[PDB]
Amino acid sequence: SIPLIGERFPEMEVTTDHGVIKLPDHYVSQGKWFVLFSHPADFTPVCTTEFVSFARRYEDFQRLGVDLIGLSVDSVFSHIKWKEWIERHIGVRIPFPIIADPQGTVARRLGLLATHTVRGVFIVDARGVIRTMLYYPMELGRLVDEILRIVKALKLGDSLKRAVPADWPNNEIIGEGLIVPPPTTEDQARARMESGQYRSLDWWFCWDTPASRDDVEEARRYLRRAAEKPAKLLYEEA
Amino acid sequence: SIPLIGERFPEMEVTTDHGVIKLPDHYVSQGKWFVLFSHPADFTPVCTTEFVSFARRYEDFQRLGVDLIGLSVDSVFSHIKWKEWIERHIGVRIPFPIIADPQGTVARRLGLLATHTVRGVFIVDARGVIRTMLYYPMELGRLVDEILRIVKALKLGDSLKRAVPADWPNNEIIGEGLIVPPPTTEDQARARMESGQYRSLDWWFCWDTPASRDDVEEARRYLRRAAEKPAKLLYEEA
Amino acid sequence: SIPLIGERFPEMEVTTDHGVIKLPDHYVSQGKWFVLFSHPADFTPVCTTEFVSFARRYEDFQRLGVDLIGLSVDSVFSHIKWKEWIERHIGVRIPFPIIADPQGTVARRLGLLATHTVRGVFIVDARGVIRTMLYYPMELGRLVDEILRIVKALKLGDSLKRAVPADWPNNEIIGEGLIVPPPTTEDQARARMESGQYRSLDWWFCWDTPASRDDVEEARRYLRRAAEKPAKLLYEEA
Amino acid sequence: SIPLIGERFPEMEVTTDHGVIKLPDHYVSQGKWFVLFSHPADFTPVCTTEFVSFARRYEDFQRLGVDLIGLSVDSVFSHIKWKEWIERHIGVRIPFPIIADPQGTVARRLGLLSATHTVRGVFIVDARGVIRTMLYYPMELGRLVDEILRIVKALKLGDSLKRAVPADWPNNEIIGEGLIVPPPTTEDQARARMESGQYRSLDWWFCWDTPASRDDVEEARRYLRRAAEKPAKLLYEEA
Amino acid sequence: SIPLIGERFPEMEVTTDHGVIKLPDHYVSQGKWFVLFSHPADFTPVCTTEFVSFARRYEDFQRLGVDLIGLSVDSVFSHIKWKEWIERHIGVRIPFPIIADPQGTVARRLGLLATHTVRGVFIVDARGVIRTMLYYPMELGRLVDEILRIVKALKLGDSLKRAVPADWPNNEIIGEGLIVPPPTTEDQARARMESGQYRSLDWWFCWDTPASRDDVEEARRYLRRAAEKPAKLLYEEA
Amino acid sequence: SIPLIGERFPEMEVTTDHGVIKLPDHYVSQGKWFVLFSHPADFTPVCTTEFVSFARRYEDFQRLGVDLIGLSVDSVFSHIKWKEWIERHIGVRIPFPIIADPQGTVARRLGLLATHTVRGVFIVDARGVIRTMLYYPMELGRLVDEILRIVKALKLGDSLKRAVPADWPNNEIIGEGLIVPPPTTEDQARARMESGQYRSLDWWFCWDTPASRDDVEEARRYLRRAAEKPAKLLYEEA
Amino acid sequence: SIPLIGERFPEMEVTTDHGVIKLPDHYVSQGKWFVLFSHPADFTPVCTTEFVSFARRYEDFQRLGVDLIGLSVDSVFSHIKWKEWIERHIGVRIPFPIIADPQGTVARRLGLLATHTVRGVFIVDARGVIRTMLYYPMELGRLVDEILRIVKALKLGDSLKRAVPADWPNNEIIGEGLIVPPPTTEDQARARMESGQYRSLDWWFCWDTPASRDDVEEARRYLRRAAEKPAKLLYEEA
Amino acid sequence: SIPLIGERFPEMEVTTDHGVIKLPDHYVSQGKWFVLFSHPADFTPVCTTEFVSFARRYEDFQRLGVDLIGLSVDSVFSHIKWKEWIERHIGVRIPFPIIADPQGTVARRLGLLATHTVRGVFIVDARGVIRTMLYYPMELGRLVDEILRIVKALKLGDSLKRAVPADWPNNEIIGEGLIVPPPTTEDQARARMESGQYRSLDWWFCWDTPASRDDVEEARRYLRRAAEKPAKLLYEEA
Repeated sequence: SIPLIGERFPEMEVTTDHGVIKLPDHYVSQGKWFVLFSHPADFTPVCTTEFVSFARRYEDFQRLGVDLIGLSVDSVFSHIKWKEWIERHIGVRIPFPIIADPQGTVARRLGLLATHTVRGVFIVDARGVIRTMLYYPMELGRLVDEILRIVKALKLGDSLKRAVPADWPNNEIIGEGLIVPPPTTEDQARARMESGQYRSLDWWFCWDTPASRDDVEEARRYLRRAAEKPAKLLYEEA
Repeated sequence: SIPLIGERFPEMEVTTDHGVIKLPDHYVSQGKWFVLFSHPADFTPVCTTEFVSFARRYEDFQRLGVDLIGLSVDSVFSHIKWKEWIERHIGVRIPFPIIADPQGTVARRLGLLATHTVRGVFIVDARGVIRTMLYYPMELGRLVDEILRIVKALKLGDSLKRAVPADWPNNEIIGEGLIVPPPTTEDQARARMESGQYRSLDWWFCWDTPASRDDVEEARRYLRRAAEKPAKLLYEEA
Repeated sequence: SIPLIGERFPEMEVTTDHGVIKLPDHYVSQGKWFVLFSHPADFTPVCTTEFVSFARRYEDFQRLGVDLIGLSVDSVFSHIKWKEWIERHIGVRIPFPIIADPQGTVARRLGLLATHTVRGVFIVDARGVIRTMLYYPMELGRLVDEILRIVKALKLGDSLKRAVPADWPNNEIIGEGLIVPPPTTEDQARARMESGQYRSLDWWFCWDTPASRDDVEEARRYLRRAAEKPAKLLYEEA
Repeated sequence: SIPLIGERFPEMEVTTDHGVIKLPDHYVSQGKWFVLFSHPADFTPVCTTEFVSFARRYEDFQRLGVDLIGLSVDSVFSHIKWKEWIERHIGVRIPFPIIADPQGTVARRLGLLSATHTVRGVFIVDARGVIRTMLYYPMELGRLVDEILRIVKALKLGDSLKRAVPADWPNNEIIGEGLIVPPPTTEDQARARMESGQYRSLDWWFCWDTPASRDDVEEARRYLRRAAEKPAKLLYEEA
Repeated sequence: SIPLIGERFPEMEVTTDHGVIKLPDHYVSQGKWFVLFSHPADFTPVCTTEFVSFARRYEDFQRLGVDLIGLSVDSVFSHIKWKEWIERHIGVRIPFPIIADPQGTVARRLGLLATHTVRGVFIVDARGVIRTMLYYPMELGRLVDEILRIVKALKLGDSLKRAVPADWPNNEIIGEGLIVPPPTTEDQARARMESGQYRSLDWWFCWDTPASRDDVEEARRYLRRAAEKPAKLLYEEA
Repeated sequence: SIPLIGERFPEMEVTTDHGVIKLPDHYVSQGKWFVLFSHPADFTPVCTTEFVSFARRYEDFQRLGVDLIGLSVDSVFSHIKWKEWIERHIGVRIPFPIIADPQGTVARRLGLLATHTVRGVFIVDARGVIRTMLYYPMELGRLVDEILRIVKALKLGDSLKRAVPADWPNNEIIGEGLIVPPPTTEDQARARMESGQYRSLDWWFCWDTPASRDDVEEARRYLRRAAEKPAKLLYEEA
Repeated sequence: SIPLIGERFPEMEVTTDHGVIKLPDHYVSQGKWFVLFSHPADFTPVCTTEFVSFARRYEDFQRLGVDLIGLSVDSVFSHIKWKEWIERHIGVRIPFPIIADPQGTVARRLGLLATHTVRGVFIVDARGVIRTMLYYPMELGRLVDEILRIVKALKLGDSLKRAVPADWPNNEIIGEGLIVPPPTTEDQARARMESGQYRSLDWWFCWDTPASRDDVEEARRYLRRAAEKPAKLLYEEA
Repeated sequence: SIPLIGERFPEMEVTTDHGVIKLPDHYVSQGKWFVLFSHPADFTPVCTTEFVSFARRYEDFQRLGVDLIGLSVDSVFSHIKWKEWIERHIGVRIPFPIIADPQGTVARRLGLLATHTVRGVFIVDARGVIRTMLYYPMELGRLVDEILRIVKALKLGDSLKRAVPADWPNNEIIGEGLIVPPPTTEDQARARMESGQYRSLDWWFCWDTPASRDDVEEARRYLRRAAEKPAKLLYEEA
């Protein structure tokens, strides 16, 4: 009963440790994308490593106009305590709201519901539309640099009217090139081939390179960060 | 209407360009994991770049015990023609089966169905259990290296009885450390804290470094490959 | 959809911070009464005062053959952290289990369930039968001594085969007297009056004083404790 | 299928031995609370004891602005004879109504109900007609009526002062007769509280002060003291 | 939804002030008829008169082998108090059981149910068969000697194999005569009319006078008693 | 599904040997009561004896403002032949209508219905409300003088605002006394005991003698007449 | 809702003024045809004229092995009175039974059922099969000699294996001839035509004259009787 | 579900071999009665003899104002060759329409429907009301002079306001007489008796002879034709 890609985020009122809000309206109203991310329970190690990782990438998400909101199946009092614990033992403050979903209404509405099954990432755009969902299970932490690549790429897609190849900006076939959406009629395929404006492998596989140098590099940065062993662990001085 | 993570893969007979087969059974009987990935239709570019990316990493999936299987809503005859085109135009041979799903029976059965919504990666273990799902939209290519990180961390987790923190093996808090599953009783938590046998931040956040440097370095190789600019694009050398 | 007094405690399996148990079986197969008490959420102040008051009366229940089990709509990880907080800050160990009931499954099943409606005390005897149920609002703490007085009285009425007057052992009409359950036939009602064996107000109001001086003193002890201001508040030396 | 705490008391027109009345309306209209209490049947000894016990605390109930209303599964004519019997044989006048529920309609509506033994249940309902507490003692166990007085005093104080009330109040082990500030539910609300410096505190979510007048506190403590004390002079002797 | 004449009296257990009994069984087992008579409520004046009326005629009923049983919407306790008061203030002991029907289950079952509508007399024969029902409203007391007349005429009918004319034993046409059930065939009718064993007005209207002078004087006694103003009223000698 | 005492008599059209009529309206229109009395079939002996009994008392009914109406399961043609036979052979003329109910539609609407079951007297007041029902089985003739007593008694309690005791006007407790309906409040009962206006046994048992001596003696003549052995049987007279 | 030609007569127990019988078995047992004819009510003049016409044709019906049975919506008692009347006033005894169908159960079951629609004649053969049905309205009496012609012609048909032309034995084309039932196949038609064994208008229209001269004149005799002005009206001789 | 007597003929549009007409409107519009007669199939001999007898009487029906209409389960094209064969081989033109009812749509609507069951005669009056229905089986030809007797009697009953005795105009009781519809109240019964305006056997059996001598002989003429052996058969003039 999980929403589909391309569907508006189910209309709902939710309670967070920052107050009551309506989703997706609260983000739509501010012209924001949001990433809603779900966890089975407070005071859990894997999820704690994700909150901290999202927290460290907070400016990267604001820079793209993206808000973060968590969801956990525990009361608003535990959420506050858990957050306090993180800032106190880890030294990292968690600035995003957490939905307090005891009773599991929000999870059930979202099709995530056990509780072990309450995982799940919704990437939602500024029009309220679910654009991507990832469901890593509770024993596997998210790779948060990929979420950042995803919204950065969806945003370049929307703005440049382009589809994005596997492993962009390091596609093995066309590199950092972006794909021109394919023709759907024969006159359109013909006009595109006579047009001679795009690099081509077939009438259904034209591309160009319209992303700017910074955008491409912003997107390699995310992946370099995923790829490098950190200098300095936080357990060292915590 | 998707299968939830944690559930068996739905029992089904399917027709592929390699022959007729039962899922999950055909991979279970081989003690093999499989990554099942879907596509809206043949002779589409974002999908082609994905097949090609999967095909290039194919020995990396063999090494891990993972068989690859495609799904497109188009006939066996299209699938074979689509493949030959890839071999002929890009010089990469696609070695894995694709399910011929015209009519969308398999897709509807998996909750994916439109056709634009026909996307999705099921990562399924050798007992035929769904361990992770990823839904990227048709306009965004998959990051195939993160599929590799995912199965490798998950097989790692299984054989070590450990959870895996965000961004592993480059987690900001514990690096390449792996998480001991949190105690669920008071006695069990007492005893953990008396044992002094793990590095600890609280009774619910213990860890250690039980993975071999082969394991850690193989998982970082994938993220690294993901982050590197290719030397020699396939469209040039095609 | 709550149980009625006089019915079996619903058959169910439940997770507590001491582990999985079957209710009412786990207590029944021991010859123990148990009191199950419910709470909206962890780290809430009224409920904490209740845990403490229960904890302070622990031996009193043991001596009456009564076990205490709590219920809160939060995860076992929260339970255990809330517990440690109490012992650390108030300096009382909470010796009893608390049902981890996120999703509110147990509460729904007992008709308690929004979330604040999760309050309520069940007093279940050693045959599994709900004997008494109290429903205090979350903004009002229970009178724990009244709970002791209920089981003492019930155990007495049960063993001696008598009903127990309002305010017993201090009833304004008959004091520490216990009522003979009234006759339901006219034969019986005449036999009882010609027998001249009870003090009497009418064939339907007959009583005697069958309880020992030790049982009566025990029950006044509960009520005196409820009545007196404690010398030494726990908040100071904390 | 009981009503739930926090739910409005079910609209119903009932017949009592003082006449026909609409609930919660009759009481709400006067800005009064009521305590509704329930009974399997007339001329039963356990119920007669609670009736008398309520009668004796009847002025304590009026000082708190609370009306008392009984329910029993018998006709009005029995309710009246029962009352006359109590007044005659025990020498205590029963001044509150008792709803006549022959046939069980009201009892079924409140979900109390060859049962009837199950017709018990005390609904403490406030002046906005909202159910605030319910208690289910079995037929074989009289209610501690002083504890009902305690609950209404405590609940009226919590409301007027905007406080939660601790276990065993006014004799809580941790904070005695202090009253709890409703906990904060946001991050800023929680920091702000702990910045004000203005409550005694054990954590952001456990704060309290002592705003109940000393008459409030001592009034709630007599209830308990009375409950605990041996009566000088029983009523059956006197008769 | 009342059982009809000729139908078996509904099987059921009821609680009386004489104890629990089974109907119609308890009476059938003994070869006794019964007269169930119902009332809206205890300590009501019409019913009180009717009870006293039945009690005074209790021997008459015993001599016909008819037990009596009352039904009222009030408790066993109330019933017993109502009976003591009748005995104390009217000086008449009420010797038969009254069904305690709190909740009105029994009355609901016999179609009597509000509560005013709980009126109604069932005349039940030794075979468990409802033979006559009368419905006086609560403001009108029954005429109890017509019930004696009723069972006495039915017992004579049963046993003489006869139907009983209006007003018997004082019918205007045939007096104390009794009706032969009419033939239902042309052969039966011809044969009868040739038998000349009966007095006759037509083939469908034959009778004789087979009841004893005792049986006829007994029935007349009940009507005479109905018609006579009692010398001495019970309110007087009270 | 027989109507209840207290309900407005079911609205209907029926056909009788005097023509078509609307019930209850035809009688409400004239401020008249009516007595409807049912019978299995025409040319039956017990029923004939009852038609005749009603016919000799017809003036008594007129005198009370009560009309009479039969119902029998047979056609209008048989009704009329049956009435002619009665007047010709018994020499008594039947003045009142009989409903033709072939099909048994009217009996069915009234719950009477086989056909042996088609017995039943409804006494319906002038506002169309069913006041009393009797169901004598088809082998026992009614006592028509009791039907007269009942309507005289009901009319007197209506006009005087009183209830009528058992056996009135020969009640054993209070003779021709009539009952003041019991008070329903503690207040109303206190005021009434105070007032000194009624003779009294308890607050719920109050009475006076407000019926005129004429009305008393009129009600007693019905019963006297039922008790009298007739001079002159009609079978001989014929 | 009426059964149709060729169906077994509905199985049923019915009460007649001759006693209780089972249809059709009662006639099947005797190898007898029956004619059942219905009437809306007793003491009605058209049906009286029909009963008299049947009665007069009784010996004629019996010689064909036809029993007669009536049905009227009235009681057995009315039926017997009605018949008494016919023999007394007309001088004709009615020998066949008549079903007492008060309530109209039997007629509703036959689809006849107002009551004015309770008309209709069923001709039922000795196997219990409805062979013919006639629905004359209440105001139009049957031509009973046509019923005699139908069962006669039907019986010759069955036994001679032969269809009967319109107006038999006076058909305008073939007179007293009978039709050989048509061949239903090409072969069977050629064969019938090659054999020259039948008079013939076409292969579908073959006929012979196999009926006896007594059989033909018996059928003409019923029609001669239908045509003839009676000598002696029965009301004159009445 | 066949329609019953006195119901309006079902409203419907039918195709015949004279064109598309609406029933019963086509005939109501002319103020004509119609006789509708059904046949299982074309080219069948009993039906052909019935057509021929209808066409011979066609002017007899016209003088009564009766139209004829046939029904058969075959096509217009087959009906037309059937009529042609009848004219050609029998020397008789068939003048009336035959409804082409292939599929058996009209037969089903009318309750006739196997296929052999499609048989049946509806006599329908100038108001479109069904007055008589006749159901002869496939192997038994209708007696058409009896259909004339029926309409003539029926049209006479309507005009003279009289019921028609059995066998009219040769009824054994009252001969050519017609019956006055019976009185249905006791007043009309007596009024009729005392008025002396009718010959009479009892109040319900009153008759006169209003039929004109020409009506009577017309009706006997039909019956005389039905009884006369034809000299000259139509098969021998072929």
